[PDB]
Amino acid sequence: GSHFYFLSKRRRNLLRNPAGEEDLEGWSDVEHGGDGWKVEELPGDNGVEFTQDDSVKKYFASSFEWCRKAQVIDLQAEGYWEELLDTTQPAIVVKDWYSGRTDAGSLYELTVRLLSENEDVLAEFATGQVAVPEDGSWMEISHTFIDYGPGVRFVRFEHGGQDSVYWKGWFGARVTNSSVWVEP
Ligand SMILES: CC(=O)N[C@@H]1[C@@H](O)[C@H](O[C@@H]2O[C@H](CO)[C@@H](O)[C@H](O)[C@H]2NC(C)=O)[C@@H](CO)O[C@@H]1O
Repeated sequence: GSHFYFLSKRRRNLLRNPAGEEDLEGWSDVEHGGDGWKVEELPGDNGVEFTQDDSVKKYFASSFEWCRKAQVIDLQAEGYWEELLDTTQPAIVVKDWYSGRTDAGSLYELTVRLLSENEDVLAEFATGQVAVPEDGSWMEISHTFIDYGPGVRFVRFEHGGQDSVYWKGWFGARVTNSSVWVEP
């Protein structure tokens, strides 16, 4: 069938700037609720250690009203041709890491869609409003989209956070180490 090969050589995070090294570049539809997003260094203020990819240095901190950002991944531009997406329908894997501070609560949300050439929603993974753990530990969201049918051409990845105390500043969910990949 193989194939496996074409997908193994293309296999890479397809999100640009998953951690904040490039500030907010690569992110579109940025919604700066309250004092907006801010990139901060890894251990944050009343934040726990990220023990997991030592190579991740930073995270995006949300504020006192929803902060949302998104990325649309053009699968053809990343090397996946039409027939391969319509026919094989390879696994599209989507992860995010989020956390909260210890002196204040926060909420987190993620939605990811598989879209067609013309923005038709073929598939969707949604968490709804999530309570971020109060103790400050890091949480992994993971989803694998398979058997999604033909037509998938983009992945739209979107996440957000805000605080739960309505505080001037950056007390909302923190997000980092985001990824989407096509897996063999
Ligand atoms: C959005 C805004 O203007 N929020 C205010 C809060 O920030 C205030 O609460 C206070 O916020 C800070 C962090 O921003 C703390 O360091 C501080 O302890 C805190 N104070 C209190 C009494 O809770 C707020 C309170 O008066 O007023 C706005 O809600």
